[PDB]
Amino acid sequence: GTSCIPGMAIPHNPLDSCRWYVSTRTCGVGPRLATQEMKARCCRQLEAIPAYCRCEAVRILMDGVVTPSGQHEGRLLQDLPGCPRQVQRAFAPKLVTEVECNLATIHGGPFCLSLLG
Repeated sequence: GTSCIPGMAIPHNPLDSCRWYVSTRTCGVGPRLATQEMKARCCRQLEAIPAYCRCEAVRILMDGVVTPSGQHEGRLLQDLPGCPRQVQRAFAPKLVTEVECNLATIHGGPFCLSLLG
């Protein structure tokens, strides 16, 4: 509804596909899939989500959240060999920028103001 909460407004474990893409584009660390195929999927998920939830969905990817059912989901941006989470955290909020997914948000444009990174 008017609430960006994991359930409907925001899927369960949002932008899961953005976890492996944020590590490759951020630190150069590649898992198994090619950056473009990774970036296509990732951005596909951020699009599905409505304008006003996008920035929140990204924050959840980085830092996390507790579902109203007491269960927690998020904070996928965890350290990796050669890819500290602070590098990932720094890039993540850019997933909505023009150079990147170029998607409007709560603020009204392809940029997140209230996101840590």
